[PDB]
Amino acid sequence: PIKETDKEVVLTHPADETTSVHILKYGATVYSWKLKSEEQLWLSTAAKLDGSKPVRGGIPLVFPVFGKNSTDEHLSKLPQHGLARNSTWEFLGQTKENPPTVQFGLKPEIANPELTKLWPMDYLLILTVELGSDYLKTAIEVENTSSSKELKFNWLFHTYFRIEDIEGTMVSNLAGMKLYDQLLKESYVDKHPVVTFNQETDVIYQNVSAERAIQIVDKGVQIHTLKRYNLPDTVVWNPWIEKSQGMADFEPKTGYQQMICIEPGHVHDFISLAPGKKWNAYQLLCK
Ligand code: NA
Repeated sequence: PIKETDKEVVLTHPADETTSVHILKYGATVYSWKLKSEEQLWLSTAAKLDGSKPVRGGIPLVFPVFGKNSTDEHLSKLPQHGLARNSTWEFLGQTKENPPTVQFGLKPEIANPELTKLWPMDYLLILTVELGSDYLKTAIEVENTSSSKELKFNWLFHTYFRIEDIEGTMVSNLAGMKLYDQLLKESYVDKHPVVTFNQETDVIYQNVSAERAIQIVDKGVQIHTLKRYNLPDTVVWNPWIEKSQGMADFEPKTGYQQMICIEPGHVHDFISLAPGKKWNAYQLLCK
């Protein structure tokens, strides 16, 4: 079933109503995904769901810039992570009853007014959210609706996975991959067989294909699996103690212990889309 309210859309799986996803129209932000009653995403207890600022948790959408840009004339004018996550998307309706599937849209005319003036590029976004019995798929299509100008952008899904304890968690299937370390400001190959956590980390793994599933493991159990299509980068982020303290809408301050962000995207460089042309990708979350 699908249920629309003024602020959100909620999908429940027809075989089991305790499997659900809640999507805020603001940012088209998934902020809860329950699998048979069990919450799969981390959301700050102080997250704003009222459209006052981006949602701290769930799956914020990152477009058209990942991070803060300094050198592009127009992208450098935008705040960190762009304008998709602070614009109210239009619910386009349901496309399927089983698996329950819905679409959301954004275009300059309905996007964040201040930010649209800073970056007045033509585009159309369509987000498709599909709720399976044992997975969540979030797919994106971007269309360059200009007839003359190329459209230059990054795309990233800022997925916050919920875990029990970051220090006892590991992430597998990234051994031997190249990364850019945003904290150290250097690139290197990750030579370790798994990723483990003891401090702030902010790394961008590269060359991750549709064939390379990433697993999050706790007490020997794969508690989360992430697959993707057409998103060659993966950001791995945890704020740790100090950064968490500084984030006003991040609570509890120990909350970094129950989250890990593993964020598929195209962020190592910009996609340049010719006029009239389309680009598409998705991420797929399961257990
Ligand atoms: Na606070």
